[PDB]
Amino acid sequence: TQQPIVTGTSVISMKYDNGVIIAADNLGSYGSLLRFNGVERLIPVGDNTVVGISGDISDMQHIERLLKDLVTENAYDNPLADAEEALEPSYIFEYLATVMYQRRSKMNPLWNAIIVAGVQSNGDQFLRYVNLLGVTYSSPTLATGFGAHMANPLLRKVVDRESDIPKTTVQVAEEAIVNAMRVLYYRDARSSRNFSLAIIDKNTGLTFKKNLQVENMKWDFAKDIKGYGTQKI
Amino acid sequence: GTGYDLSNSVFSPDGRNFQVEYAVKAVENGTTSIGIKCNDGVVFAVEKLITSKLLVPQKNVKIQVVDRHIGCVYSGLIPDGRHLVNRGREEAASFKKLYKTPIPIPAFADRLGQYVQAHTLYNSVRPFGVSTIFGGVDKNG
Repeated sequence: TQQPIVTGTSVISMKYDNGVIIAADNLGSYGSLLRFNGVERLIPVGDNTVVGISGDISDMQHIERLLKDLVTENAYDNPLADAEEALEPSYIFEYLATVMYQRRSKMNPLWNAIIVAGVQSNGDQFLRYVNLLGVTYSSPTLATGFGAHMANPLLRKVVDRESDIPKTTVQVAEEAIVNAMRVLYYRDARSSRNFSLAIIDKNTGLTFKKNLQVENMKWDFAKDIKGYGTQKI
Repeated sequence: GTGYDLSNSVFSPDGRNFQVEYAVKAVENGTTSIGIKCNDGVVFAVEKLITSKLLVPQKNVKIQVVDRHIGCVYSGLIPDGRHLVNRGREEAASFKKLYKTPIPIPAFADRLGQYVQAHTLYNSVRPFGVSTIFGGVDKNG
């Protein structure tokens, strides 16, 4: 039984016709103090899987070491470690899912919400969630924390049901995800303007974009708002 | 007297450890393997006897990796060799976990050394029937 201290906020993602996209801002909050700014909360494992973590940063760092070890280990006595016997997104998830539930069951959780995104060897898109309670689920779109409330309603408009995935392109998708990242910057008091985005396309592979920024923000109307009811000037 | 070669930690009258020496016999009798330290790394090579046409080619791989920067190859009792590597793997993981930096080849050497030396201290264990050639690249060469 612990309590999160340095934290990461929302992690959002969805899947398009050829793969998946996942993003998370680069902030490391410490209460209301926006203390750290070079935090990469997107962990790529191999080149067909990206793991986005939110929640307690120290635990995230720890899940990160577990992920790197999982890779180092899979290579051992594995002549096909970079081929037929390489790490699949589904293996990586199932592993974390296990670790997460075991830790909640021991009353010493890893204070996080995780989304494993990627493309399976047979092309299939992989997107699944797991949190400090060991709870898991899937959906054409997934977000943690604040993104669950604001990002999902938006992304779901792009891919509402399964039949919508094949009709969605990377442009459409990456777009919605960037717009969502903007909305979260407007209303989440624990968010940053800078974020990282990643695309795992069954054809193009893993495209990992860093240092992005929220652009095209509407603020102009802020000038026409004076007082809180009856004031005029 | 005699029989100084029946128990694994016994010193013979001239100060030797016969069980260890016999272990070497197991080694000398094994496939040949080598290591060549070049100007910015090392190369490992090994002989793989085709006991029959039934062995799948390119399969039964001998050389092993410890972590991501260490290579191992040994001669003698193969099972003994894997057991040694398995211990090196944990030995390395333990080191990296606490010091963050992947384990220096020199440090790794002594980790393996202390382990093996330990199997010549008690008569309840057998010495390793393998000689191992291993190495890699680290912070300084």
